[PDB]
Amino acid sequence: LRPKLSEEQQRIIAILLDAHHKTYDPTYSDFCQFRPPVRVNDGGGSVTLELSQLSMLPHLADLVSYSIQKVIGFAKMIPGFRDLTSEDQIVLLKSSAIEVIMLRSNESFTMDDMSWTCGNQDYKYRVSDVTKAGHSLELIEPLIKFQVGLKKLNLHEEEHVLLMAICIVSPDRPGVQDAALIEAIQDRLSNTLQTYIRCRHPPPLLYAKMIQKLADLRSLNEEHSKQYRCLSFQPECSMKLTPLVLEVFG
Ligand SMILES: C=C1/C(=C\C=C2/CCC[C@]3(C)[C@@H]([C@H](C)CCCC(C)(C)O)CC[C@@H]23)C[C@@H](O)C[C@@H]1O
Repeated sequence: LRPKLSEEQQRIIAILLDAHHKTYDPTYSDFCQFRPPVRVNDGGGSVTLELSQLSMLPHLADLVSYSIQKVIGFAKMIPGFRDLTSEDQIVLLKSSAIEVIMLRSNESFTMDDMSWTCGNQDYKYRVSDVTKAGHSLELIEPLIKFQVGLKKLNLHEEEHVLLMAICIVSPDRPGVQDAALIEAIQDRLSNTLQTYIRCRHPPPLLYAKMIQKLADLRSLNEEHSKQYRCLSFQPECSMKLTPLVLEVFG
């Protein structure tokens, strides 16, 4: 059976599309306001050199900080999110922040050359740029594989926004108080996504493949946390980050 989308489900999708359009600028016009990207010579991928310079960290920290602000705005518009206690809201935002950033970045990712292209060459991010920010291949390679796999699903924008919303409103995040309420909110979003796929997604499993990407994100979250810890050990590193980044990942 392929039941039609209820009026409420249609409304939820409309609200989420609007939220995304207001919080994700496809022209990347604000990027010139971030601290400039600096790319030192490191063809050898020297960990020692990368840590001593962290040349790309200020720019990426600013990009991520900016993105967390946009994610906060997006989350506030998810139907039901405001009904949660502020304590639960913050817990969900802090624990999903890096995951939603990885998801939303798929919009700028291109399989032409496996990079995140955000306008001019100055804002094109490749694997080598991430290593210049202090991260290792243990995170980057799996990150790229994730991007390609998500790209191949060819999600409708409707599916893309629902997935980011479901990622944020997850009842199994450590620290949540009212798991039952959170689960109710997520179920409403999940049922909307499942109904949309059966009804609006033409042939040629997609729902299952999407749920699996959420599990993949948990692993990337874990690895990023481990690497952020190592990064924080570097003297003078805090100055290369931002107060928001320090709080969310610290
Ligand atoms: C941000 C956005 C973009 C790209 C995401 C990328 C490319 C560069 C490296 C990033 C920022 C990854 C880094 C592993 C995260 C490092 C962060 C830190 C230095 C604090 O540990 C995660 C997602 C990656 C651009 C645009 O799509 C908006 C989006 O919102």
